Amino acid sequence: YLFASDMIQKFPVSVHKQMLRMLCAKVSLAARVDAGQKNGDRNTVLAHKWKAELSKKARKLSEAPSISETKALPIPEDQPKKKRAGRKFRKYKEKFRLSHVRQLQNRMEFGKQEQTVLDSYGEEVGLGMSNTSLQQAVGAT
Amino acid sequence: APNPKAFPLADAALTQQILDVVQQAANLRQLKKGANEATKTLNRGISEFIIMAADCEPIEILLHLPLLCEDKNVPYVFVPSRVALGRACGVSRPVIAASITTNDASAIKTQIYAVKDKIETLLI
Amino acid sequence: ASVLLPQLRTGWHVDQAIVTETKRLVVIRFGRKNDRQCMIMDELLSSIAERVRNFAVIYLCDIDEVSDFDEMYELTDPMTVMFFYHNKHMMCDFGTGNNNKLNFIVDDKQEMIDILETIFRGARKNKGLVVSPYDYNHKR
Amino acid sequence: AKSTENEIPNLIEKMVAKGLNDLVEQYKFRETTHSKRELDSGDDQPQSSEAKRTKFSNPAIPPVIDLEKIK
Amino acid sequence: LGLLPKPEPKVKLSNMMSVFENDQNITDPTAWEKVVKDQVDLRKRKHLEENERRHEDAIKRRKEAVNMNVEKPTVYHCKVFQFKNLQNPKIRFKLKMNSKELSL
RNA sequence: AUCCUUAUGCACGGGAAAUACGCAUAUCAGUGAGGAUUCGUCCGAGAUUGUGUUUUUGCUGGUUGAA
RNA sequence: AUUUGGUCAAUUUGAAUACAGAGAUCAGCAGUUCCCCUGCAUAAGGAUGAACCGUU
RNA sequence: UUCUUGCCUUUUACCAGAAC
Repeated sequence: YLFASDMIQKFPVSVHKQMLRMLCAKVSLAARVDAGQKNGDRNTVLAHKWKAELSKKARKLSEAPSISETKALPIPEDQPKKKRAGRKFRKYKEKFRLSHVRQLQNRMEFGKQEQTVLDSYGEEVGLGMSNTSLQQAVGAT
Repeated sequence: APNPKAFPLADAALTQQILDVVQQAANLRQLKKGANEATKTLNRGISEFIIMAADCEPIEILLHLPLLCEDKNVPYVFVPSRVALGRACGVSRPVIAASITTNDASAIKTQIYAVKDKIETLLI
Repeated sequence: ASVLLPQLRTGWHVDQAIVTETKRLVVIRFGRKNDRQCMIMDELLSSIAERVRNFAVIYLCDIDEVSDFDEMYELTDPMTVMFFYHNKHMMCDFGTGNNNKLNFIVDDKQEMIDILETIFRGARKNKGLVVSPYDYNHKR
Repeated sequence: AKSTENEIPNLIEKMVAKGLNDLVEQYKFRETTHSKRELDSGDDQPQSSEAKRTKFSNPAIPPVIDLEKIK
Repeated sequence: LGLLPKPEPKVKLSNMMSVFENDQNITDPTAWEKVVKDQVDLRKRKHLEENERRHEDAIKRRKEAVNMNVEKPTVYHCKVFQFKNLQNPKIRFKLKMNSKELSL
């Protein structure tokens, strides 16, 4: 029922979820207030305020961020300062190192036709010189 | 100065004690911040006692909770500061209502019970 | 763009611009305001300029207005850009065979940026020349 | 206010120093509130050791004092 | 800028094999081991020592602190219990000592 | 005086991750952020925007070369 | 059927010198965040022990 | 200049045809 209200359904669909949520809570608050009140009081100032707030919220949600001042490319200097290592640090860097098997693969034997693998997606793949010659001749690793 | 309809307002020391309990409750996941959560707790029956805020403005968003408590026979207080309550709960934002809930096996059961007793004494 | 990139008025101004940027590189588009190619270049450079504000400044120049610098291209006068660092003119060997100036529109913003970066690097090294990472040959 | 006037420069740094002091006095829940810091000072008073730790806190909470000393 | 201390590499028995800033790592292998183990012990010992110090200081504080705290009591909780007999010593003792403890 | 629960502060030690961690004169937020759902209801704390670093910060050691 | 896509930069110049352009590689440790354990402190909050009688 | 072929990959200059 609430989602089909004017208060939500006037705004864009971007906002509806958040707007709906807002409405629920404010609606609840309003109800509580009503319950609290005695008959023939009809204050209805709090509700007005809530409505105003809701409207404001809606407006904010519809409005986007002001354009970003295009973040600059850093003054290209080519620093090689770092120079570190550590059981700690060498792990992380291990994830970004080419590992020894990959290095081996990258090596291709000169005369020989190099060991490929036929991935059904693409045969192209070069298993390279990660498999030892004898090993390759026999089988896998 | 605090609202008349915010009743019973807890005495300074008592208030402090309540806050401490809440903090403990927060730590233990025994506590439920906020009007709506508090209301839910009451409905469930899990609420041991309800801690409200005198400086909740507009007060009347609060004032169902007391009624609910009365109808459920649950002790309830107001403390004076919403901000303080929020802090106790572990929320930088103003909290106005909270519920310390039931859990027999809690470390702080005894503390909670004490606070409940105090609250009851306040009521009349 | 007209509004975005600063345009220069007279040869003196241009000279000042070329001199003054000690830290950054200076990209001067020399081009006749209303031409297609020139316009395209300007558009491209608008995009680039904001990105590369930290290492290279862009400026535009109406070549029919400011006739002081027909030393720079021997009175050929297509719609060009020119590169400067520490008042030293910066040579960028594309495929084109005019290493002095890129007298051709490059459509890729990123590519343009890359070339600018390259020339900046060269300047920093002191290398008057630099070989572009993109071959061209076709545009000319 | 009087107390603040005499010893307390009453900036953020000073406040931080004060806070640190109460922690070292042996705090758990954030020491105490500060209406204008006077209350906090009063609370501290039982510990009775105010002036030393603010002269230490500026050496730590930045290193500017240290730098100055060096120079 | 101060150079007041200098930070040495925190060896252990797993770093032992890979630390070479301190010399003697293979040259004097058992010596190296001793050094590293010793260092570890010191670290542990230091921690323990620190804890001990803390314990001491706290203890020192507490006695003083109690003496200091002669606060003005605002309101007093009371409880009165009555019993039919207590010919047991033990109960009496409990009543005594507990009371003494709790300033009751 | 002994034992234990909670939180935090300091630390021994051990482990994982840094595609992670911040920062903001921002905007909004237990007076509901964001989510669940068997649709009855349930959970309940960040979200938005901006931005800084992020194949890393600070420090060491070696071989080496350089020559 | 011809041809352009083919200019080393740098320095000394009023063509000569240069001759492609000027740290690498291996390894620690600490920090940053989160987690777990451990000891201590701080609050709080328990639980429990200990002979035997006390104080105007 | 525009469209279609062929050099092909670009500047001419062309290959070989249309339209203005």
